[PDB]
Amino acid sequence: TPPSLTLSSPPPTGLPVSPDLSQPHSVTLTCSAASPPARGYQYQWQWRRNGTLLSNTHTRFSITPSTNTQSSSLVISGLRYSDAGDYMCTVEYGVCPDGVDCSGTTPVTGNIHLDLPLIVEVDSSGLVAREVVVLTCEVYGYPRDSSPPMWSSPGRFNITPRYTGTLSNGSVSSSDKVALSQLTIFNVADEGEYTCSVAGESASFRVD
Ligand SMILES: *[C@@H]1O[C@H](CO)[C@@H](O)[C@H](O)[C@H]1NC(C)=O
Repeated sequence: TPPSLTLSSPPPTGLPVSPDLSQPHSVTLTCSAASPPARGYQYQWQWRRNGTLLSNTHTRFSITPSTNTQSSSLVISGLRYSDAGDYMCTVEYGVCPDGVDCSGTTPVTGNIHLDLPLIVEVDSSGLVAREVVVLTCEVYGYPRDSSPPMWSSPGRFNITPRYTGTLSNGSVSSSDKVALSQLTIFNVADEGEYTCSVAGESASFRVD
């Protein structure tokens, strides 16, 4: 007798989510049932990560239903790269009127895929007198490991480490980028692509 229950989001193929990289310390994941509960009914939600039920007793995870229970949001705080990947949201009937049988209704689970990128940028001073170009390798997002930046350029100068500490236990705002390294060119023949590589990611600047 009870109304049907399915998810509008995520769909069967899952939902990708990525954070606001200007405010990277937390992200909100939301799932929604396709229809609101009828009068006298409520939905109940469960969230899982790594096979494991999440609840509000967890420090970095906070779950909140909508007023009508049609949706549920998980806020992950203290975000770091290792939080990336799949999260599962499951909806079921939580309350049903007496004399309605909800026990035949199967819970519905969706998958959210949380993408936590690491972006590299190579910025230039321009040619300046301190004779010289200074390139700075900067990152933002979610550093994966402690791998130092590696500079490259086909063929081929001072490399000064800038920030050398660990960033993989947290995140870096796109409007508070971290400088990892600087390539100084002392002194036409130096024109061309210079690349900074930080683990799997890279960016270039063409010095002309
Ligand atoms: C989930 O599993 C991965 C792989 O073992 C791990 O890096 C991560 O810390 C685990 N915990 C969370 C909350 O993502």
